[PDB]
Amino acid sequence: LRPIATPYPVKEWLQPKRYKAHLMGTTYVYDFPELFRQASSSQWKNFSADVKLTDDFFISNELIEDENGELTEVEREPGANAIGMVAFKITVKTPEYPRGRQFVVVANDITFKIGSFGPQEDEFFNKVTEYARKRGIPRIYLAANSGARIGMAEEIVPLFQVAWNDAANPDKGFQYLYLTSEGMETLKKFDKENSVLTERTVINGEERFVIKTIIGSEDGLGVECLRGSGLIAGATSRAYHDIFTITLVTCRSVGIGAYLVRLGQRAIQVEGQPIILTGASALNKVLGREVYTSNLQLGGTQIMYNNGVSHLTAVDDLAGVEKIVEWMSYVPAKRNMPVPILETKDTWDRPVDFTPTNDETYDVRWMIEGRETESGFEYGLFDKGSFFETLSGWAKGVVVGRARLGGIPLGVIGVETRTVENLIPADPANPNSAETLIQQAGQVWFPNSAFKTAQAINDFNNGEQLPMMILANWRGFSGGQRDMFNEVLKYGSFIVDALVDYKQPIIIYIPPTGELRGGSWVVVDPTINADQMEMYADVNARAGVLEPEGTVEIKFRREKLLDTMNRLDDHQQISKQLADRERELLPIYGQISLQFADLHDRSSRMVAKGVISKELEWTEARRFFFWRLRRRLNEEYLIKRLSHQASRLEKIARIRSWYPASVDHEDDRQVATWIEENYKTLDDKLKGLKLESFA
Amino acid sequence: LRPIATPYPVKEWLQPKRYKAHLMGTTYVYDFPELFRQASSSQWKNFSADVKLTDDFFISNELIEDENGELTEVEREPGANAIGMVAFKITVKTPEYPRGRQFVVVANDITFKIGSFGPQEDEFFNKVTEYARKRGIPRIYLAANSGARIGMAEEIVPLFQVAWNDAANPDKGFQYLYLTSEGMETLKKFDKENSVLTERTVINGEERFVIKTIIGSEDGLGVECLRGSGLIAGATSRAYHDIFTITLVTCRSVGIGAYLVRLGQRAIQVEGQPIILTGASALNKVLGREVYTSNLQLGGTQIMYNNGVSHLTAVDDLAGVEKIVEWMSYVPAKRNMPVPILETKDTWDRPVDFTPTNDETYDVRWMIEGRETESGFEYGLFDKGSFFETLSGWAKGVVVGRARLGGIPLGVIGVETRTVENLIPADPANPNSAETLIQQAGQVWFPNSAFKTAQAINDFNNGEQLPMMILANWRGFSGGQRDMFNEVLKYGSFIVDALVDYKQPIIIYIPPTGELRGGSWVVVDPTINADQMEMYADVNARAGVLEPEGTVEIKFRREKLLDTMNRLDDHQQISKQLADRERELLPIYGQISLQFADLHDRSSRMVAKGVISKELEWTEARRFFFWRLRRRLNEEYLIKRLSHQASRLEKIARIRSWYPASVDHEDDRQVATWIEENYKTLDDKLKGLKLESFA
Ligand SMILES: Cc1cc2c(cc1C)C(=O)CC1(CCN(C(=O)c3cc(C)c4[nH]ncc4c3)CC1)O2
Ligand SMILES: Cc1cc2c(cc1C)C(=O)CC1(CCN(C(=O)c3cc(C)c4[nH]ncc4c3)CC1)O2
Repeated sequence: LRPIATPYPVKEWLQPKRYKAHLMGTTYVYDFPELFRQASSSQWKNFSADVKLTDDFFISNELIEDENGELTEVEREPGANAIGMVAFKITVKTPEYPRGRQFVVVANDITFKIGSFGPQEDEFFNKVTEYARKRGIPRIYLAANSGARIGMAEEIVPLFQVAWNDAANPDKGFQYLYLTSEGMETLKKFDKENSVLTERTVINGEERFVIKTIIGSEDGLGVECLRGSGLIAGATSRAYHDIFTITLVTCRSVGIGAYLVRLGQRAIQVEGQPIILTGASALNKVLGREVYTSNLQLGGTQIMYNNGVSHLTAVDDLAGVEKIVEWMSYVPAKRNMPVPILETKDTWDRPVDFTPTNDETYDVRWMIEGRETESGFEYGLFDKGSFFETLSGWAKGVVVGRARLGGIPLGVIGVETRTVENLIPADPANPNSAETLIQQAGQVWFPNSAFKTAQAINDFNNGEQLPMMILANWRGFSGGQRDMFNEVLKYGSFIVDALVDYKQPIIIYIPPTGELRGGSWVVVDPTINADQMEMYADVNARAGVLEPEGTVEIKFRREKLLDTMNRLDDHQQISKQLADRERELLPIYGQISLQFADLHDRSSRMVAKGVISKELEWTEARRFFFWRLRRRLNEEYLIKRLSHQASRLEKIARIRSWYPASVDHEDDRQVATWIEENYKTLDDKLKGLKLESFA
Repeated sequence: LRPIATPYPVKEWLQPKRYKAHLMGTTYVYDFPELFRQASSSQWKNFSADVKLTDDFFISNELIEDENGELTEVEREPGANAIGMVAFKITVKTPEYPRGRQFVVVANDITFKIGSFGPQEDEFFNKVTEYARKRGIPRIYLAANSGARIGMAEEIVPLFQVAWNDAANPDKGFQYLYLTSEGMETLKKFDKENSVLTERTVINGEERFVIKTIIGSEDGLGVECLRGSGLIAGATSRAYHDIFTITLVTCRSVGIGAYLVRLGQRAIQVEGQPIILTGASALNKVLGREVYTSNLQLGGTQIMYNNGVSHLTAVDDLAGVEKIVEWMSYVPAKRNMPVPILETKDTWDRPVDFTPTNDETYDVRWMIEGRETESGFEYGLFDKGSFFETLSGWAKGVVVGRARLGGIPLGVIGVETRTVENLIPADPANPNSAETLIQQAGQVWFPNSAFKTAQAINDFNNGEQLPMMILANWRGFSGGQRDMFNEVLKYGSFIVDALVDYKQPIIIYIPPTGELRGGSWVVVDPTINADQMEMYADVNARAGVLEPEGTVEIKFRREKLLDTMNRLDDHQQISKQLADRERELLPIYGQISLQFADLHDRSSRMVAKGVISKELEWTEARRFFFWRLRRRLNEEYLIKRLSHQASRLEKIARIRSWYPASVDHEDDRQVATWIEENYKTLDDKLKGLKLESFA
């Protein structure tokens, strides 16, 4: 016992495994429920400082398999785990769910065989994933592992013999490995006969049992671990389309561990904890040079956070757990439950303060969440303090995160207007490799930012089941050689596919000073998903096939400009006199044609042509969007009830035929108010529509 | 008329539009059905030279919209198209479908407003896509376009006035653009009042109508084309998951045109025909330097074929059409129809000739399709001449294509064992940029080859609805810094997702001399999709978590080697004598431990542990796989009929309970033979199982 004379018992001595976990730079697996209790308690503190919490606000029950392999809740002492994978079912009262929300936490035990995945760990991880999927509840994975378990048949190590070419000179080589009748009997004695595949041979009267295959008696040596790895890789792929999945890399995450991080998609990496496939020393053996110094060069946050594998980084385990809890606050309690409303001090009924200017550089985050100025706080479109940015280390030209609009959670995509620089590190494996600095112009979709956009759309849709707003402000895709070679078309197409799959309301809004051109409009048009998408443009937004310079270059050429010079009152001395005035007003007539082109690019044309639902004023956008979204969520709820009993067009027309004659279908507030006052009446209607018998 | 005195009429004079198409380096849209007739006729020639074809083997009917906008078949003269998009419904008798197969061909008319997409072209393209989707038939798109249609309100060009700051000095600027009562009357006269949005103002007694927005009277100027672009982008996204889609880039393909190529996924690019987003000259204006010389630098085959956007290249239009027809020969006639069997001279009942050797370099294509040697043809696993390689210009470390196994079509994925070099071109936009040569070791998955693998899996599954074989031979994923930074985890995870979605039988086979290790096994394990996947390993294959060098480094260290030195019969003079023999046999004891490790890595262990279905011998693999696949396709057909009337496990157990008691469930040939002799009897059974009434 070390140390002696502590006020309370030494937890690292009561359970030496806790001390082993700490030596390896991570939290002991049985101490993670306490971190979730601390993080959940903090959630309440930042929400309402005055609320009084008792320990019954948080329940954590360990999950273990019974005799029939069925998961059951247990209360036992830490360190009693017979396998290297542990799970907990957590029931927490949170600001969004004051009566309680549940989730499962699965975690490797880094103290159990270096957190390696053997067949029993794979089977348990899969059972826990299926448990969460069946219930529709989130699955949190805490990664601290060494990949698939490796081993040899240890019982064959002291028994095997080698059939030397020349018994006197071992350096001359050998023909095969074999067992004697003695070794074969040792195996028969311990019932390990099936540990080897032998072919009986007689050499100089002596009977040699040639080793054809080593199988081993212990399960968890090779390919059986690899099979279990594929099982959990497939299970995690499926879990991502079904429930909310998130991973915290709390110590190293190796091989299958690294794949699980990516397959669950949502990943928080603790600083200094690597996500790797093969370790640096093994890579050095294969390369035949000391190419890499550490595993952090291969899978540290400067790799994984910068390339988007890690959505966030955390300074320590508790910071990571806090980020999970915060991410979950935007997510429904379980699959197909409504998005969790959380009204705060910042109410819907207010104008939007921060306004972007054409002559001044702005951070898109100010438009989203507002900004602190010397004269006070300028409110953004969304609730003050509600913006939770993710994938912040990668493709910084697009800004993605979760926010709240009068308490309604949603995914947000914004465009960074400032030039973005990213540094490609020098490849240690190549001597002719130096670090590259890539500059990417603002408001242009590049391969990485097009990929980030599609990824964001998919992550809001799957598991999170959130509505979304895209503050659409792109000039187009980068059509240059390097970006075309780097497959910008592939990544741009992923955006389209992501939108086609979207199951919650989407609002596309070209903001003030914003633009949507040829290539960028295509990929975000509401006809891609008419059931879910709506487009709006600010009164101060622009949209056209080309920018005005482009339209002029193609459709307002020299001849047209010269015919227009016949607005200005003005053979050899005349030809030089015409060319004198023609060179004089060409700069101003260029501005005239540019302005003529720009007059087609307005929200009024967009309205007249029926390509946008409405033109809006930025200051009034929060009030407008709050009721449009609230009304859309209410109607979406009614369409789904109708479905559990026809095209969408027929469904919504039937629901709207139930609205009183006096209700204006175009008034969002009135429609939302009527539905919410009549949910139980509409239920009676839906239940009566059970006069359903159709062949 | 030029030229005069030709034996037959001058088609380019009868229809001047045909001549315009030729001047632009492409086939005239109304001449493409003739190319399909030529290509289909050639298909018959290469199949059975002796078959006599009459013109009724091929029917092509143009599709146009009626008064109600419904598509109808017409017989009219070329060039009568009132829109820049044309379509044909083709009915062809082919070797796979001698009674006929149908498909739709949609094409831009490059002679109609430079093949630009206006709202009517977008609407027609969408209607044709829906037409094909409803019928389940393939949609071929022939790309020859200029992107979305651009324009200005031409009626406002001769009427608009400018409100100068100083009428005497135009160079001093202007305040706005306006109309006079005269211009407003001209608009009222031609019923173009709504062409402008004006605000009435009185300046020095004169009434000026300030132009607030130009709308135009002509539809197809701006954002309405962009809306139509999004519509067809979404429609093509959907078509890809539903029907067989393919594109031939026959002239330039711009903007929405470029996106349509990628969204239909399967793309054949004619040499010298660019796939671009923005043209070189427009990019030069934005960059303020003459950075690019041609559109081919941006989207030629050296960009698109090399990055995998173009699956194939073609020398001309007919070569492209031939490749479409050849690709289609592996594809069902329509959605959910069985895969088209096409038995040729190369029958199932033969051994596999070409065998890979560990000591000799081989081309994986020899294992697939066989090879010509001086002593005759060495047959591969698949039918002679049946390998149709796709995505051949990109990520050459993986070999993908379609093949036939005793006539059964399937997708094939193989591993290139030779080192692959790809040249990244120097970026013209950056002066500090030089061409890079990337070398990638064989049997290692890199980001591009992991992406190609996932893409191949998806393309065989969607539209093609093919079974698949993966000749799995990977050491793992590249875990190095550059490949980890370049997101190898993301691309590796796409493989898992692709397999989870697979709806036809899959065979994973580790071939002779082949290997599957830690990272590579995970991503291809049959537990990822148990309903469709099966794994097999050759008697001469290897599989383990690590390569033997790795297992030894972790589980057969110095101490274990020294304890093993007690197999060799041999204080200050003794310590130097022990270290003398210890340095002597360390190289051979290293080989002993490597061999001990390798003995665990065999197909016999894989069988004993239940991770593979069977161990096979390469020479007998064609006979084995033909019947396993044929039997799997028959059982898959029965499970589907049961579904249209329970888990898969319950379904297959019910179907197998119908087999006579004497049928061995494990005998593929016997099971396949029994099903095919009894299809109509099994139908009677399925129809009698209509005593189905369940709440
Ligand atoms: C800064 C940046 C912006 C870009 C691009 C890349 C970068 C690096 C792209 O590749 C796309 C683009 C290209 C210019 N865009 C046009 O509409 C356009 C078109 C024509 C015909 C033009 N003639 N003259 C000017 C002009 C402008 C907007 C879209 O914007
Ligand atoms: C040529 C190439 C091959 C590679 C890699 C990259 C390249 C470039 C990878 O990143 C993955 C790898 C890494 C070596 N592999 C092992 O199993 C492995 C493991 C340990 C612990 C080892 N100690 N000593 C040797 C050894 C070998 C196979 C998989 O194979």
